[PDB]
Amino acid sequence: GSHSMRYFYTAMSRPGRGEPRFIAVGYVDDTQFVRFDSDAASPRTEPRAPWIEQEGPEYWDRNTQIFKTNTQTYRESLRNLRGYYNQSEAGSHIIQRMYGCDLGPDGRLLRGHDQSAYDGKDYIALNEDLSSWTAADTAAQITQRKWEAARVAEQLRAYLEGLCVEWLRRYLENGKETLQRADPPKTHVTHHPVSDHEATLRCWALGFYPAEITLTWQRDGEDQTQDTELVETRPAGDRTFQKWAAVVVPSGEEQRYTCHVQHEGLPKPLTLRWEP
Amino acid sequence: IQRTPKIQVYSRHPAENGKSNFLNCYVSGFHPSDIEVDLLKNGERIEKVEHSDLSFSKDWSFYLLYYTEFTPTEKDEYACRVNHVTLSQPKIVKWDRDM
Amino acid sequence: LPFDKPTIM
Ligand code: NA
Ligand code: NA
Repeated sequence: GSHSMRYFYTAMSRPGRGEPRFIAVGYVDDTQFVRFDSDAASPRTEPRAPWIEQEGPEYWDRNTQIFKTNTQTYRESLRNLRGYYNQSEAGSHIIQRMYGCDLGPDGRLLRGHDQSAYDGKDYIALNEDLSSWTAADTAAQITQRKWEAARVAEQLRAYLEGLCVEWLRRYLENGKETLQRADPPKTHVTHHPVSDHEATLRCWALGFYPAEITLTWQRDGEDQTQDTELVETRPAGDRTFQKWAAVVVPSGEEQRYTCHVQHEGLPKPLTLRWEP
Repeated sequence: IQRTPKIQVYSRHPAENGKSNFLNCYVSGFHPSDIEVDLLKNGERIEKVEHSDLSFSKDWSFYLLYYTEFTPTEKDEYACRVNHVTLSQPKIVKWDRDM
Repeated sequence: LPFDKPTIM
């Protein structure tokens, strides 16, 4: 199937409480495989998936050097952006960055990404061409000029089309038993009377991987989008995910409702009903 | 501009009374990242709770999973207590094995 | 493997 690699960086200032914290996590699809936290007792890149453990000391040293350099770079960026928005030295602010590569089912580069945010708002993003930038405002335009002078987009394009795809393919091979295994959801429908006149039908999906799934309710073959309560997909803590969708139906009309499940682990989409 | 956390309390495996499981509290969709999360057993803070590493969604909102081993029973009450800058008082969300 | 060049904003 299709696979992606992403790094997620968070840099958080905390005036009067020390220097800004820098955290970086790395993912392959929905599997975290590395972490770095500048607040850790002795900051180092740590493994978070068993298939990354076979990487040698040169890998761990190289990652740690990069994240320690990022810790310093992001403290400078936080100072700079505070300046660009004429903000006071009193408030806490956050820079976030997410970047990485997407592969298609053939393992070829689909597209690259490199996006940054300030206080949870888009700030600057590398365009899909991997050559130009989209700056959100006049402050982000200042970062854009700096990045144009340092040839940043050219450096990112080289990385995204090169090392990013190369290392992602390596991880996919080393972790092929899990990363290239789709676990289909275990599905069932529960019934909960809410009154004499109505009952809740809840369609469950458990134990699936990756997190991407579609759970919908239909009444007489038509989608009940506005009347469906859909919870956010949530992690089980064992690599898999869970989700449910619920509809409040009139008593005696339960068999007019069907739950539809689509997942990569499913050859064909599933159709479920309440089984009394 | 801040975003309040969504909270879900649930078990890793289907709940069976007297069988060891994991109690989860998933907090997501919040901004900024500082958050206080406690798992409660009959209104009392569970001391040994672990959590995932800070990460975020495509819309930049943060998410975290807090979890601990628990053995559910018919009489014990479990919950998650969350505080964030967006909340005037901590939010308590009870564990419902049907949710 | 992460990107290795600094990106001061
Ligand atoms: Na720190
Ligand atoms: Na609060």
